[PDB]
Amino acid sequence: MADQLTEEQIAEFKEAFSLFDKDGDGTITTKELGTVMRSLGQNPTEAELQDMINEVDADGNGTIDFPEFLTMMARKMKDTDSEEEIREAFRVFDKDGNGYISAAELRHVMTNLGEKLTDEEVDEMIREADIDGDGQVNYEEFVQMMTA
Amino acid sequence: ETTALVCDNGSGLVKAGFAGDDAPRAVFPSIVGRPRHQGVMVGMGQKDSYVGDEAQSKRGILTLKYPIEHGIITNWDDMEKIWHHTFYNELRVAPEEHPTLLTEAPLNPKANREKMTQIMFETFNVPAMYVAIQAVLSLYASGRTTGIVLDSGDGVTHNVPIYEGYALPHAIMRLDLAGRDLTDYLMKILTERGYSFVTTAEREIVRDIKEKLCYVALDFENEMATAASSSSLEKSYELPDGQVITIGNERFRCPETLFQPSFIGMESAGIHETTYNSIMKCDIDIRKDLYANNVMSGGTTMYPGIADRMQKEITALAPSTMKIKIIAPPERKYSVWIGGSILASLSTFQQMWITKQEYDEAGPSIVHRKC
Amino acid sequence: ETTALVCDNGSGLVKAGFAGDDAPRAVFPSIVGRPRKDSYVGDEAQSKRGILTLKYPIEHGIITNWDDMEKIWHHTFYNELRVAPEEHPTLLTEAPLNPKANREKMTQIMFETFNVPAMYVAIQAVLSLYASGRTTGIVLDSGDGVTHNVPIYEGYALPHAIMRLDLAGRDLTDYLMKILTERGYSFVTTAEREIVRDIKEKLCYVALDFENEMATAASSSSLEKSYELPDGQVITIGNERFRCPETLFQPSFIGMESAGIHETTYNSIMKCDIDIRKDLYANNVMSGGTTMYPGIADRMQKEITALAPSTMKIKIIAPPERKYSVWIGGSILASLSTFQQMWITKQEYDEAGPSIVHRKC
Amino acid sequence: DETTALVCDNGSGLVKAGFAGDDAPRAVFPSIVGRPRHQGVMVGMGQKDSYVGDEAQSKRGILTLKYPIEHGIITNWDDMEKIWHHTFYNELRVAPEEHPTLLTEAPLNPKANREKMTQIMFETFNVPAMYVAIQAVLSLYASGRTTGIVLDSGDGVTHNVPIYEGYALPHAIMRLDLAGRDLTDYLMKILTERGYSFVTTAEREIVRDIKEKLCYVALDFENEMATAASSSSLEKSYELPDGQVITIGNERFRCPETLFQPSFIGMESAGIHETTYNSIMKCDIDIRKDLYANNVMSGGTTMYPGIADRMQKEITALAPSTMKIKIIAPPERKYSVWIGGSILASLSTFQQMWITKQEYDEAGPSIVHRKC
Amino acid sequence: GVQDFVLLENFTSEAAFIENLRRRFRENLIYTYIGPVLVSVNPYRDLQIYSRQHMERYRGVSFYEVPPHLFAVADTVYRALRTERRDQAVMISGESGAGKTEATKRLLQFYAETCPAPERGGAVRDRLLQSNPVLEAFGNAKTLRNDNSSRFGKYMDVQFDFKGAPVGGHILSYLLEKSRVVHQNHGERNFHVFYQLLEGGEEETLRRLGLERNPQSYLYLVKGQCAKVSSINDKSDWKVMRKALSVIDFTEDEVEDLLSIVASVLHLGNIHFAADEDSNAQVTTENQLKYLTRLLGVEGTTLREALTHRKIIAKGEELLSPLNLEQAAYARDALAKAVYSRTFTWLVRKINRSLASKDAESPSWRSTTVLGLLDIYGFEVFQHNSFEQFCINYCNEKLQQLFIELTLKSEQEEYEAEGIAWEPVQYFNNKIICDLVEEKFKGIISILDEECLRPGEATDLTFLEKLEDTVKPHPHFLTHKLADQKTRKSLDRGEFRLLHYAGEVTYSVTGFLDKNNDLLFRNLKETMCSSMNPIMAQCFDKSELSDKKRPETVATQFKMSLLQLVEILRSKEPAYIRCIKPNDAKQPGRFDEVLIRHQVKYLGLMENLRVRRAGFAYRRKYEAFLQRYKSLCPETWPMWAGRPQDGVAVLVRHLGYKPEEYKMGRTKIFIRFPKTLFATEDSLEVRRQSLATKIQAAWRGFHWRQKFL
Ligand SMILES: Nc1ncnc2c1ncn2[C@@H]1O[C@H](COP(=O)(O)OP(=O)(O)O)[C@@H](O)[C@H]1O
Ligand SMILES: Nc1ncnc2c1ncn2[C@@H]1O[C@H](COP(=O)(O)OP(=O)(O)O)[C@@H](O)[C@H]1O
Ligand SMILES: Nc1ncnc2c1ncn2[C@@H]1O[C@H](COP(=O)(O)OP(=O)(O)O)[C@@H](O)[C@H]1O
Ligand SMILES: [Mg+2]
Ligand SMILES: [Mg+2]
Ligand SMILES: [Mg+2]
Repeated sequence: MADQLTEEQIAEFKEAFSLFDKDGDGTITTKELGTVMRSLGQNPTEAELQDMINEVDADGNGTIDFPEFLTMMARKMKDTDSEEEIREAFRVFDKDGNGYISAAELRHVMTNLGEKLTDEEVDEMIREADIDGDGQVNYEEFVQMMTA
Repeated sequence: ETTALVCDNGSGLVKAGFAGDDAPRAVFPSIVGRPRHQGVMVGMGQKDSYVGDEAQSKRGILTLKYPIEHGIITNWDDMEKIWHHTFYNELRVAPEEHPTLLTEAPLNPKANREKMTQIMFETFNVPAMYVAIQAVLSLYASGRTTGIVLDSGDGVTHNVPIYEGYALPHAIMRLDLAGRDLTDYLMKILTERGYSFVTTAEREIVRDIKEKLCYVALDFENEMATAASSSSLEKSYELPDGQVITIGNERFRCPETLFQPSFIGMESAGIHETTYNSIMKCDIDIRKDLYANNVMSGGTTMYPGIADRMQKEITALAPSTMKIKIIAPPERKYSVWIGGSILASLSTFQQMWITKQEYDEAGPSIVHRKC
Repeated sequence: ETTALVCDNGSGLVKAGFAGDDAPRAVFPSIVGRPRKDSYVGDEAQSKRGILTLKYPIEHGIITNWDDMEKIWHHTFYNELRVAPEEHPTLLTEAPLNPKANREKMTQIMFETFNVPAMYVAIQAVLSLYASGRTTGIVLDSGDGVTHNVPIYEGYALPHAIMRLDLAGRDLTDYLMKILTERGYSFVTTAEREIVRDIKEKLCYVALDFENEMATAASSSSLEKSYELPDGQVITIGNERFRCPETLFQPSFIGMESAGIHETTYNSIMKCDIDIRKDLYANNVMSGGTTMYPGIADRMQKEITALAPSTMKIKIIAPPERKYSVWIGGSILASLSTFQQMWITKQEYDEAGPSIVHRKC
Repeated sequence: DETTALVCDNGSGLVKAGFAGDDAPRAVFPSIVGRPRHQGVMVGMGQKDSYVGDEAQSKRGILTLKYPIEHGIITNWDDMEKIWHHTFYNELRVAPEEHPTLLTEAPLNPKANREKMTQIMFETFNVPAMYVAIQAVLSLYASGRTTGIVLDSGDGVTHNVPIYEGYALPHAIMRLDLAGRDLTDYLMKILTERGYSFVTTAEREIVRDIKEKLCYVALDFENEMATAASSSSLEKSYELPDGQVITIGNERFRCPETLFQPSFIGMESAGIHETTYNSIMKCDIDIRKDLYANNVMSGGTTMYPGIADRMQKEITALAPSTMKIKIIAPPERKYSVWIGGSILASLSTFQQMWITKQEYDEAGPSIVHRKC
Repeated sequence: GVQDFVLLENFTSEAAFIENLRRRFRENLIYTYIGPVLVSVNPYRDLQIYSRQHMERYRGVSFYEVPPHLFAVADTVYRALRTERRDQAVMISGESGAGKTEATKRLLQFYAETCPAPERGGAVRDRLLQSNPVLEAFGNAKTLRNDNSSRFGKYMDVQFDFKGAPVGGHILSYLLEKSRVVHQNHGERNFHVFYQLLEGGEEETLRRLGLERNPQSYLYLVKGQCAKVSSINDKSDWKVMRKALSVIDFTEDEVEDLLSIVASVLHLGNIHFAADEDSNAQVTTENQLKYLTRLLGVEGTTLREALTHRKIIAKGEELLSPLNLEQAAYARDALAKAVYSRTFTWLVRKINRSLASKDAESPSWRSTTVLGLLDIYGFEVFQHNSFEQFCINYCNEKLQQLFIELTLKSEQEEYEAEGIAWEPVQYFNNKIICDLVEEKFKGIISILDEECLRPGEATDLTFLEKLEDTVKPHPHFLTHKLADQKTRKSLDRGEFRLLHYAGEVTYSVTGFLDKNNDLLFRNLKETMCSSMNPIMAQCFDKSELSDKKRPETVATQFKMSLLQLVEILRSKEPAYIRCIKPNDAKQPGRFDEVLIRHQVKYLGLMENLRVRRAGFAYRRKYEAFLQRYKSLCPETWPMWAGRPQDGVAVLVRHLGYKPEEYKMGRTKIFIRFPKTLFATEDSLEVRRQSLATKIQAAWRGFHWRQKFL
């Protein structure tokens, strides 16, 4: 409806999907749809992935096929979040508006709010969000890094 | 705090306090004083009027007035100042808390009780009040159920015979001669030595001379002959400016007016005859006991020798077998007070007070049914 | 600013200042002098008096020359106090039993010549009680022109008991000019009258017993004193020192019929009610410059002790500042918060005309 | 005259003296002794120690003038003997040793004042017989009335004596120590308001003449004040002895108003209208009506124009509306005490009332209190 | 609980104000605002809130952004002194023991540690604070309410240059309660120095002065009957006080001159007058004068005369007029009050000249600006109130008048500047009750000034009778005479009641005339400016004898000096700190609501809240409001392409605000009910879930490509 995938883009998505398909059955695990999408650098939420899986886990077998993966890819590609939007989302958590947030307050907003980061995801984030060792993140440079 | 107030609204002295006291807490002249002269010092705190001891202290700049004359209240706007001063300045009470016992003479105008009653309930908001008769209260102070009371105030002399707690209201006698008439006559007779007293302030100086120097002669014509023939009866008095008065027969001429009212030009019989005529107007079976119980009260009975002359004169009027006694207690100036503190403490008399409920039901005519 | 002005328009000296002050700023003789400028006022008139005729526009507390009195009020405001009177309410003073036209013409000149915003005229002896701290007492005020007695009790004047005597410091100065001719000294001109006033102010006193000081002065020179005249000639004076002030106690030396100041005081006390007199005897207040003689409070006490009953205590309040109690009392009165409702304002003068002083003062 | 009584109204202001049975006093003069203030300088004249009455008024510029009577009381007895000697020797020209003498007095006087009049008449003047009549009782003999209330006012006393059918009611007798000399002293005070200063005892006699000529009683005092504030129609003028003209206005009714308003001279007393009404209200049953209709006025301070119309108004305002208030104020009322004293001293039934010198020898000066 | 009281939903409720104080204080949040004002409740603890990490947190951000702290006011007032360059005041207010001295020390610690010349700033702090025992000894006293209440207004500048470096300071003292020197109420002592000298003094020190250590030996120490109390150690306090004089560069001979003034004040109160036969006063006792001629350094024949004569000067003649016993007692007491308040003015000058700039501070020097702390006594209600409470409570009335005027003016001028129609607030008008005290010929002070001046036997009850007659129909005045029968039970004879902003206060009139008289005649001043004592020769000066006015009464001098403190405070930019003592036991954690209710009322915090709230709870520039809240309205997110005002205008439709809940000004949005603001920040709290969700999804879409492939 709103946008349509090109045959070359479908082939690039099939090439990336092939690493998770591996044996050639043409299908990925229901816990693994987010992994194959994030391998292409997409930003799906866990609530979006639950709303996706609810329409394709219709008869079990723990898995989803390439046609329904490509359909759910074409659903997410309509209105993806921007560099300016993720930079402004940190700017709303910034208490002073000066461009810096503390590692302790980042750990708070990543784990007291919904869709929580795991301790693996937080400590490896903080390890490079602490850019020059003062315990604060320059979130504008961190978004210029994270959007690569 | 709900103790009964008692006011003896005498003609010349307010005497006021609480029931169950032995003596009045407030005793002050029943006068209002208004400035006679031009107020010249600015910021002085001068007043439209002064009351009681304030007026008696400032006399030389004031016209003094008594709102009561002959035991009748003649100036209600000033009598309200005296009652307001009694409660608010002298006793330091709210009258709205205390049932108030008032006094008056017998044979008074009915409008005097009604207007006392109205002022107490509509101006002073008392919870209850009563109007007792002065000479009846004077038997309570004596501890007697029987006797004839001579009460002599500043305005009125009255005789009330009582037998076993029953007054004989037809035998009550009233004589509108008392201590103010004796003061106005002492002002007349003092001009014979050339001492002129004429202002309402000088009337208080002549009152103080009358109180300190006068006495009642046991035989007036013998004391007149004693004064005509010696200086032995003469006494000096020093006036407020240090001038020294001396008086002689004027010391017993003034009090003798009670025994001879013709010195004022009055036709009436003297206080001895008025007592005997009041006894003789009673029933024969009660007279023996009345003669043995002549109770004298009020400040005009305070003269030296008056209980001796009054006994002598009644003994000559009454039968030679009768046992005439005169009760002249040292406190007799306060027997109407002491009687009012007794007849306000009594438990059997707490039903007698006119309540504001009964005054609201009946209007001011309630005193004629209750008192 | 705009605080009240206070003037004691005395017969002999103007005392002028502001209601806030301890004492008057301007004190000068109430004189206009003219040659023999077209005229000189006050201290300039005394400074030049050898070439002038000196006239006093007040005689016996009554203003007798109104064109000269405007010169004195103009000199008071614009030369001596240095004010515009249009900015200041003005308290003036007067003797008790003056002509009514004297107040009305004071009042008109304040509102029409000086454009004063409000004014009041107060009785001099009434003001003298405020400086004395008292609301009861009889005041003997005595200045250059008038001696007056005002009895007051509990802050009420007894106006029937007010006594006036047209004998004070100028009549004594003119009597000293007369009795000094007996020793051979002739003082005649209006400038020589001011020299004789300066002698009266320095040499005279009141004898405690006149016949005994007369016997003293007749038997020794121990009472004789000396005065250097302005050209360096020397007066000697003796008997004349207490002969002159005796005229307050024996007015017959002027040829007057009146009772002395001691009798005139007692006659006021005895016109008051019996109850008032004891407190008046304990509060005889003396004020004005002719009460300044050495020995006059002792003589007044002796003489009123002899007239009064022997049980009465006579006290005579003769303060060191006697000469200024009228002005000091005017400063107090014009400072009272209660008095500010009692001024005559130009709005009331514009309705009532000059007649307003008899309603207000 | 050979054997007649003498009648001598020794008032505070004037001696009025004559024989009984005459219509009017033969000698009327000021009750004054005058003594010189100054020293005499031509040692070439008969100059007296003192001058009396009309001698003293002619001399008064050089004299100090003193009245021996003040408020009806003889305050100086040497000056009163000089006045009685003048009255007999100079004025009447009689030996008082040959004539019984009727004297007069205010009521409520000091008893010593009658005793010293008595002692001086019998010891000094050797009078054969003497009496002291009350002054307001005399003005009824002059009126031809047994009943009336009498207002008498002289130089020193105003008094109010009610008499019914020949009986005086002595408890109802009112006395007011306010009359002609008080009104003169208040006119001297009032005159200061225009700058006319009168202070000597001779100037008191100049102001006494101003009061006698120019003053009157206001019928409504506030309407006269309003009339004097708004016009010169009430102003009159007076040439003084040295040719200076006084002009005077409301001062000429403010002086007499002190009779109706004693507070003007600082007194607490009720006015002469209230004092008259209060003296009637001290009286008996039938007698109040007859006092209102016989309200007699006497003595010199009742001589102001309009004072009977003012008195009739003020007493009509106090008394009931059915009473006939009627004021008796004859033209001769200035002499009514002397005229009535002439009648008393002439009556056949009065001739036993005199104190004879035999009765004064039996009992001393205190005889007056039994006889008078 | 809510940080700024203008966000309180029921802002008209005293109980909802006190409940939010209790809720915050239970939570250890000891600070709150009321607009720009700070409220502080004493923690009775060394809370770590004053440490360096909080100074660097609060330096650079205003009262309208960072949560309540003393250092938010401190920063706000300092950056005003850098930015506007108008001079500043902070007023510290509330009860003694409410933390005013701790607030003063921590404001001076912030202005030492956070400013560009910390050695000179730390020196001016130490010279301000090491002067405390001296100022407290000469200027605090025991009252019925506290053992160490300040009885003067104490002003303390730090003086800054164009560079924002402290060059110096100042001390100024206002409105010292000098009636205390000569009279005390029951249960109160005089100023602390006297009892400290008598109990702490050395043998030669006491022996050279009046030497009897028992304080009941002196009349001016014992009128309050309170000399010994176990809570105060006068001996120990004097050993700290005497060392503060040494440390503040009083040379030993200046301290001996100063002790000689303190002992002179003790001796003056022991002078007894007898009457002459003329009722004029004569000094009976030579034994006080034997010392006063040494300790004041004046000739005894001259002092005998000055204590017993008033001098007039007219036409150049000078006239000694004698005093009656009442005037000679008032003249002895006027000299003691004057000599003591002047040696205190001299102490403050001698301290203040040690704080002055060492560099020339004079043209062509660039600029200088002062930041002040004012600490003046709070409102004062006791078991019995009297002339000094009347003056203190008049002072606080007049400061509440200034404060509510400036608050109301500040809200009106904001609504006018932003183009909002001023919705009318009706508030207690302090003008009416100041006019009752001070109006020139009809206020209480003028009626009292008349009663000390007017002739005759004037009395405290005569002064009350004149208030009853002249104030009469006024709505904020009452007495037992003017009272109805119901209120007449509560209010006695010889007392008047004023309705103040802090409620009704009842003053007993006894001693109003004795305490208001200040008869320092020119004769006493002329005697004292002739003194051999080096302190007194600086305190009384020959130029003061040029004044021809009568002596002004204490209430007149207090009115005039308070009007001068008010015109000083209108000239400066004021900030306000208002201090609450949470219990009378000096106890941590305990919130004594009954005592806090009195303080919240005495401080006038409800009238402040009312006048500050006015039409709308909250307002903010659209530039800041839109950046906070645009995430709720996708058409404005992440950036709005239009004007901020129009971005807010669409956002408040998206949030669903009703047309009566908000208004739009020139640059500020106004929000009427804090319901709307809280429902918006709560909508933002549930929207932070989406913002974290977006960051977590963006992180997982990056982090997966870091740990794999
Ligand atoms: N010692 C006394 N001797 C004679 N009369 C006295 C004496 N003491 C008081 N009085 C007179 O008694 C009168 C007051 O008596 P009181 O019974 O109190 O009168 P009232 O009840 O009418 O007020 C006054 O006229 C007073 O002068
Ligand atoms: N020391 C003195 N001794 C005697 N007379 C004095 C003395 N000082 C002033 N006077 C006299 O006092 C009179 C002035 O008194 P004052 O009160 O100033 O009068 P006024 O108010 O009328 O101007 C003058 O006659 C003057 O000579
Ligand atoms: N025509 C008059 N108008 C007013 N007063 C008058 C008149 N004639 C006389 N008098 C005054 O009345 C008094 C004289 O009254 P009189 O009865 O003769 O006095 P007294 O009885 O004392 O001798 C004097 O004060 C006098 O001045
Ligand atoms: Mg009685
Ligand atoms: Mg003068
Ligand atoms: Mg006559």
